[PDB]
Amino acid sequence: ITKDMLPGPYPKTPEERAAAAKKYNMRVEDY
Amino acid sequence: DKRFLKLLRFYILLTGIPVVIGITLINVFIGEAELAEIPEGYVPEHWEYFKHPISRWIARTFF
Amino acid sequence: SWDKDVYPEPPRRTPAPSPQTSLPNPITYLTKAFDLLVDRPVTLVREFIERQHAKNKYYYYHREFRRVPDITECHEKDVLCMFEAEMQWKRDYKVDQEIVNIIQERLKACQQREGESHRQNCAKELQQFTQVVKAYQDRYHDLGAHYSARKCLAKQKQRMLAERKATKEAA
Amino acid sequence: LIRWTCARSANVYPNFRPNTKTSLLGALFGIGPLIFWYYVFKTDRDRKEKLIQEGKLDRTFNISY
Amino acid sequence: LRWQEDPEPEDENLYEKNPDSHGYDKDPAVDVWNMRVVFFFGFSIVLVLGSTFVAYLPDYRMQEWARREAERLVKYREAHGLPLMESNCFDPSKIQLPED
Amino acid sequence: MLKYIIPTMMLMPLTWLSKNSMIWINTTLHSLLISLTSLLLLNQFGDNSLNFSLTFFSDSLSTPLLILTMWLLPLMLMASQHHLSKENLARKKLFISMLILLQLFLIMTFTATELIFFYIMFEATLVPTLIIITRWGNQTERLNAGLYFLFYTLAGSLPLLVALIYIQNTMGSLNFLILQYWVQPMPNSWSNTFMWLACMMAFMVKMPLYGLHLWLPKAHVEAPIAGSMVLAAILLKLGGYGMMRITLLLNPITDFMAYPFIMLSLWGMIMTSSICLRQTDLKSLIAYSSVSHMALVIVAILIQTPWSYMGATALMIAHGLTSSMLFCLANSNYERVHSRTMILARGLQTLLPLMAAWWLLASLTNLALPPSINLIGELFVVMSTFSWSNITIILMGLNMVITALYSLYMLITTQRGKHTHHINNILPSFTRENALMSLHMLPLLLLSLNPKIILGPLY
Amino acid sequence: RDHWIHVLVPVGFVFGYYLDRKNDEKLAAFRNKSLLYKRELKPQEEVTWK
Amino acid sequence: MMTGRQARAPLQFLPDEARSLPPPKLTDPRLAYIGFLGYCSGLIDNAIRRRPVLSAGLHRQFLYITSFVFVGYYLLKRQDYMYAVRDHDMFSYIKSHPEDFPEKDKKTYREVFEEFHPVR
Amino acid sequence: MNLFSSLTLVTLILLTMPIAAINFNTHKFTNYPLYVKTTISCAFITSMIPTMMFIHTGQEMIISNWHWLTIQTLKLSLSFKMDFFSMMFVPVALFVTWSIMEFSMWYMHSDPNINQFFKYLLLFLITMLILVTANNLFQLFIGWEGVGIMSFLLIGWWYGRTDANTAALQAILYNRIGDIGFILAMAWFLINLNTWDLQQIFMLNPNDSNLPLMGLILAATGKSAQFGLHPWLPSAMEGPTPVSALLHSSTMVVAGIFLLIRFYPLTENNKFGQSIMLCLGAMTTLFTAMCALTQNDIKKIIAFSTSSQLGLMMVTIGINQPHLAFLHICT
Ligand SMILES: CCCCCCCCCCCCCCCCCC(=O)OC[C@H](COP(=O)([O-])OCC(O)COP(=O)([O-])OC[C@@H](COC(=O)CCCCCCCCCCCCCCCCC)OC(=O)CCCCCCCCCCCCCCCCC)OC(=O)CCCCCCCCCCCCCCCCC
Ligand SMILES: CCCCCCCCCCCCCCCCCC(=O)OC[C@H](COP(=O)([O-])OC[C@H](O)COP(=O)([O-])OC[C@H](COC(=O)CCCCCCCCCCCCCCCCC)OC(=O)CCCCCCCCCCCCCCCCC)OC(=O)CCCCCCCCCCCCCCCCC
Ligand SMILES: CCCCCCCCCCCCCCCCCC(=O)OC[C@H](COP(=O)([O-])OCC[N+](C)(C)C)OC(=O)CCCCCCCCCCCCCCCCC
Ligand SMILES: CCCCCCCCCCCCCCCCCC(=O)OC[C@H](COP(=O)([O-])OCC[N+](C)(C)C)OC(=O)CCCCCCCCCCCCCCCCC
Ligand SMILES: CCCCCCCCCCCCCCCCCC(=O)OC[C@H](COP(=O)([O-])OCC[N+](C)(C)C)OC(=O)CCCCCCCCCCCCCCCCC
Repeated sequence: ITKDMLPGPYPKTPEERAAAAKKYNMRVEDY
Repeated sequence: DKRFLKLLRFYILLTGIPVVIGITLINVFIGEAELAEIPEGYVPEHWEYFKHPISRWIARTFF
Repeated sequence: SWDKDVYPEPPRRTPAPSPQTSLPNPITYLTKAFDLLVDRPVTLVREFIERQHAKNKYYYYHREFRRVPDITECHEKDVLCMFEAEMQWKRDYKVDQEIVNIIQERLKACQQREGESHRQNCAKELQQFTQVVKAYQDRYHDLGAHYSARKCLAKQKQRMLAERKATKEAA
Repeated sequence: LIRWTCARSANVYPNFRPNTKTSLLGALFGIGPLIFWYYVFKTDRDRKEKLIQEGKLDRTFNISY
Repeated sequence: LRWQEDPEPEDENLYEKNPDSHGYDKDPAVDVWNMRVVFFFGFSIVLVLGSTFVAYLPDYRMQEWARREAERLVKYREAHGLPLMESNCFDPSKIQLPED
Repeated sequence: MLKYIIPTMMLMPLTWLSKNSMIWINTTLHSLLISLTSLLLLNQFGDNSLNFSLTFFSDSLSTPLLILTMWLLPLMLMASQHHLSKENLARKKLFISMLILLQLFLIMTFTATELIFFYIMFEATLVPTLIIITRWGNQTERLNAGLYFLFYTLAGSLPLLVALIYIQNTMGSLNFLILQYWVQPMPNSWSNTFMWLACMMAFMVKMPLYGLHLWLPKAHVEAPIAGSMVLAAILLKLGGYGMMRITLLLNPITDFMAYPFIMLSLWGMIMTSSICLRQTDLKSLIAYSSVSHMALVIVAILIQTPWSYMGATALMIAHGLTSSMLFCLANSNYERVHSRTMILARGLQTLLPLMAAWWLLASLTNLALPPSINLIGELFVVMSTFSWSNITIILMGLNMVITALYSLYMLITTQRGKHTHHINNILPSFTRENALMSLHMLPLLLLSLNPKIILGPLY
Repeated sequence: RDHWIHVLVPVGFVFGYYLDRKNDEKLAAFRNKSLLYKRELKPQEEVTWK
Repeated sequence: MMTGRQARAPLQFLPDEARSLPPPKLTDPRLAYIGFLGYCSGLIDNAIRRRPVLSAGLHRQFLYITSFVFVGYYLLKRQDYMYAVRDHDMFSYIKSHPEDFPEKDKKTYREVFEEFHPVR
Repeated sequence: MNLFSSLTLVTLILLTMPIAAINFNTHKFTNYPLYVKTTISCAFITSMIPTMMFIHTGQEMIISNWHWLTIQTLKLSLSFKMDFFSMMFVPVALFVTWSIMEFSMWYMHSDPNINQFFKYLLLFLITMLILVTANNLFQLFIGWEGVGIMSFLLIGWWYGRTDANTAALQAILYNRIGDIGFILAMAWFLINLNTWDLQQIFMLNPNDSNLPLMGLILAATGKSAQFGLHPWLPSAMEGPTPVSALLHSSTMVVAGIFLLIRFYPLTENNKFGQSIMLCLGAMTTLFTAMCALTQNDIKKIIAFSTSSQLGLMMVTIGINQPHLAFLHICT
């Protein structure tokens, strides 16, 4: 486990939302 | 777990059975004291106010 | 045994066995079986142990604390006198605790012994219990966990001021 | 699982903003019950002390406290 | 890349090299003697002798004395008609009240 | 008390001159001998406290805390010798020296006849605990946890220093035996209000009070197992000991200064038990359970009736043994699954049946099953708080319901259900682990037979 | 002694017990002087407690 | 505070009236603690130079112990002297000023009225 | 006197002996369930003699054999009340438990932890006879919490099953809610009467006993599955069948009813408490027997049957007929 696999702040840009949706192992449209 | 229970029971009984047998020997042969009034002019020892022999031994030796 | 004065018991009155039926009751046969199988071997082993006690007799004594000066005749902040007074007060407090325990034992033993007519037949024990709990409550209640002889004397002085004021205003 | 536990405990305060909703929920759920039980127990104990110092509360066999 | 670091060592099993491990040490004689020291000096000494020692404390905080003394005092002041306890802890003769 | 201070200091050459494979066995053996010797402090009297010297004494309050303290050292050495097995020999001897030195500070903390000696020893117990947490703690948060542990205690205790030196200048002495006879009433003023706060807030932090407890579920979690044992079993009870000494001087102002803190603790025992219902960390669940149990001890000291002090000292000893055993059970699973997440290792009764029996008994003592001294202390505190106010029975009963709920939820979550499939390093229970569990539980059960030696100065 | 390290803590306890019994001699200003326990001395006895 | 006392005779470490006082015994626990500090200084001195801690430089460890005991003995003599001076000045000032130290009329607790505050 | 008290204590010590046997074992037993069944049969035999010599005279005694503790005015002793209630409930519970264990030797035969099951079932019996023979509220609380914890351990017997763990935690939840009122009653009697002993409670005989009787009604609602605190008992059918048959039909679930019958000299003098018990028992016996009409699991139907009969027992306590209620327990 490392830093970019831990939860972060609230996503505001859609690429931060896509990176978080990749992080939680789920679809961007379902996240 | 069975080895731990065997060792636990062994190391409890190892001194528990001599303590129980020794307390039985004390309470039969040595035995409990009798409540008497203090004789005149006699100042009792501090361990002579206690009833059971082991309590007397504790209050005499340690306390 | 014990002292029959401090733990009183009214005398036992058991009735004679007056059986009406012809079938033998199992209780007498089990009582004879208890006497033969249990009570006589217990009595023999106890007699052996009592002989071993009688081989070497020795005694323990009741520790007599002589009365030291109490807190009222001790000077303020005089620790050598008020220490002795405080130890006297604490021993008296613990003895009064055991007195209330003895009277509770009398009351509960009376209730069980008198059985169903306990409300009538235990009026004297209830009266003694009410009196000793009144005295204990006037003497030691509401002192707090940091109780001392100073607290108890201050409570007594407050109560005696209240009683003197109530007797003064009634005249 | 590590991500869930780190969200549940270790990442809560860095993702906190003191605003209207959080301050009103922190005042209502934080000092609300304290003030409530304070006035309840203060009312009950003032009533009990007033009945005791008037001799009105029946305290006959109360010697354990 | 990132710096020069040893990898995470695997957690050792005490039962692989010693199937009779009591879990104290990987040296088996040290392990068995730690077992005997722990078991003897805790259970055979402190638990057993302390249960005996607490069991035979010489009238711990004088409760038995206080019961026997209270029996003596009640046996006294029943025979003399005195009340079993006064509501005054101290004699009212030896108390000066504040006058009013 | 010098016959206990000197062997505890002689444990230092005993741990530095021992052979390199013998440094656990020798310290365990001789600390068990000191724990055997601790029982001579039961020479207590109904009127007088056992007063040794000008510096040391022991009433019936300090005596059970002393016996628990001297009993806790071999068990900490047993608990902490497996995860410090691969440690350097010098750092291992330093860990054992910090444990021995913390015991050395505690055994003359509880026996301090004079209160500034109590303060010096009381704040001296921070330094080995801080070194243990911030040095042999496992995760990253141990440094922050050491900061919180240090700077809540000193923030609370440096007003206590000014308060005690003020009492030293006013009464002329901080001897507790002299202050039993020279105590004056503390009337209502703002000066005496802040006097009360300065005398009480340090111990409120150490208990911990609800709202000031935030040092605790980081210091108790991020410590190693010996640190968690000593913090849960003795170092919370330093606060209750100091309260029971220092509330001699704070009358009658405590009778209305206690209300906010009684509200904080009566509501904190509800809130921290509710927090225990929703913990994912098992070790944090035991930490908030410790806050929930010490809230009752705070209420019992602040209402200052005899039943409340008896229940508070019984509950302090009972909670020391129970919480130390719960942390040791948590460590026994952490040394196998390497995670403190409670939902990870499940179904462990299918794998470790006798260790699950130890889980069952520690969860039963946690929920105050009679006739354990847990229930004795719990029950006497409930009696005294009912006599305080009749409406506190609602909060006490609701706390007991939530306490049974999180105790058996902990048991069911870790021990029952289907086991976790992908975990296959679940070793059998070592003899060291089961011996540690039994040396916690068996004194806690034997104390139900003769419970009068843990009911304080006013049994 | 081959096992000389096992007499550090027991001799430490003996030494602490000796120093406690020594300090009890320095705290003897009220030996047989307390109003609760003062008494005439028995023969072949010079102090009431040691 | 006491700086006008030791101003008639300046820079005297131990004055001539310090000899009327009993010296500390050489088995003083304070002086034994200072000797323990000498032993600890010897151990730190062997440790910082990476010598064997208990074995190396026993002459040096012994000179540490001896030097700390030697300094601390005179320090304890001056300590006991200055506290004796403090008590001597206290008692002479109380004796010279009886109007400022009245002998207090001590009442017993039968006359002392303390307000009782119930814990209920 | 000597026969009555001796066989009284020999019954309980005989029931505690197989607990020492299962704890001091090294081998696999020579049929330990047969040993515990034989022990409980012989304990039934031992308990029949004080029952017969109660039926002869009405002989009752208190055995306060062991001084345990004295909290300044509360001398807590190990005290055994051998009255009508103990003399009629101990042989009924031993006879029923003997039949339940001979059923258990057949039903629970393929279980590889059968010795633990018989250990747990005997521990329930020991705690229940601690409850029904106790003379003070502390020892009664010991038996009370003991049958609660053995209820937990025997509902969640198949502990891999989620529903068993859930129903056991449910039963602990409702019983601790009843324990709130139990500890309310203990607190009231200690503060206002300075006792936990039943004798001083009955001899002081308080008049303002509304609040302690409300606490006792809450304790019986938690323990005897009355309305509001009822649903743990139908969930409690998740354990094995002899667990249901012994504990949750006949022996454990009558303990709150036994608690309110045990305080009959206080419930006979309080019409408000009698009305509360009457309305609560009628509510329970309506609602649970109404639930039983359309159930399909057989053990749920019999659990709603026994909670309807507990509601009927609470009714007949409420009509100032406590001995009919205790007769209905033993029936
Ligand atoms: C037994 C071994 C077990 C295994 C060994 C290992 C045990 C474990 C390790 C223990 C280590 C030590 C632990 C610390 C404790 C130390 C001892 C102590 O403090 O004891 C305290 C306490 C006081 O002892 P004391 O202060 O020395 O005695 C004071 C007296 O002044 C003195 O009294 P006395 O002088 O008058 O009495 C002297 C007594 C000696 O004293 C003792 O024995 C007492 C000391 C032993 C204590 C052992 C405790 C061990 C634990 C016991 C409990 C668990 C056991 C296992 C499970 C059992 C089943 C449950 O003499 C005898 O026993 C001889 C009489 C025997 C009578 C029976 C036979 C009579 C008929 C014979 C017929 C054949 C011959 C006829 C013809 C002859 C012709 C010549 O002793 C006991 O408690 C003894 C135990 C028995 C008590 C009563 C038992 C029945 C109670 C039933 C009702 C209450 C419970 C109800 C519950 C029901 C369910 C809810
Ligand atoms: C001073 C002399 C004293 C002598 C008498 C001693 C008095 C009791 C001391 C402590 C007794 C418990 C310790 C053993 C159990 C823990 C380890 C374990 O699991 O063993 C299972 C194991 C047999 O099981 P296994 O199938 O082989 O393996 C385990 C399974 O894998 C899986 O295991 P499992 O789940 O199938 O089985 C566990 C089972 C699970 O069952 C339960 O957890 C149910 C228990 C709670 C409900 C029932 C009890 C409710 C309360 C009523 C009883 C107390 C008052 C009674 C009086 C009348 C009313 C006032 O628990 C039990 O069977 C425990 C029986 C005794 C229960 C005592 C209360 C424990 C509950 C929690 C605290 C309650 C308040 C405190 C009470 C303190 C009373 C003294 O036992 C042994 O091998 C025994 C080893 C040796 C034990 C020695 C105990 C005493 C040591 C003291 C040493 C120093 C003094 C010298 C005297 C020595 C006498 C021998
Ligand atoms: C102490 C404060 C710190 C706490 C931690 C301490 C850690 C260090 C530990 C040191 C050693 C231990 C010290 C405490 C020891 C406590 C034990 C002790 O001394 O007890 C004395 C108690 C004292 O009882 P007592 O006060 O009545 O003793 C009578 C007094 N004399 C002996 C002088 C006449 O001993 C007993 O009770 C012995 C009774 C016999 C043995 C037990 C029989 C009952 C067992 C169960 C029977 C079946 C019941 C049904 C249930 C079935 C199962 C569910
Ligand atoms: C855990 C963190 C918080 C800890 C809180 C600790 C308690 C809070 C209150 C502490 C007050 C300061 C100590 C008071 C000592 C009283 C001694 C005394 O004689 O008092 C009577 C004296 C009376 O003066 P006197 O003694 O000179 O006069 C004689 C008495 N009369 C007046 C009757 C003639 O009180 C004072 O002089 C002032 C007392 C109040 C001081 C207020 C300053 C501090 C404010 C609170 C700071 C709290 C910590 C903040 C930082 C936390 C960390 C970042
Ligand atoms: C198999 C082993 C059994 C024993 C075999 C060997 C002996 C053979 C037969 C002879 C019997 C032994 C000699 C006689 C027995 C001792 C007689 C005696 O005076 O003993 C002293 C006393 C009798 O009481 P006591 O009143 O004299 O002393 C109490 C002590 N003080 C006063 C200091 C408080 O102790 C015992 O007998 C101990 C046995 C206790 C039995 C019950 C254990 C209960 C276990 C659970 C504890 C928790 C309950 C909490 C709740 C209680 C209710 C509120």
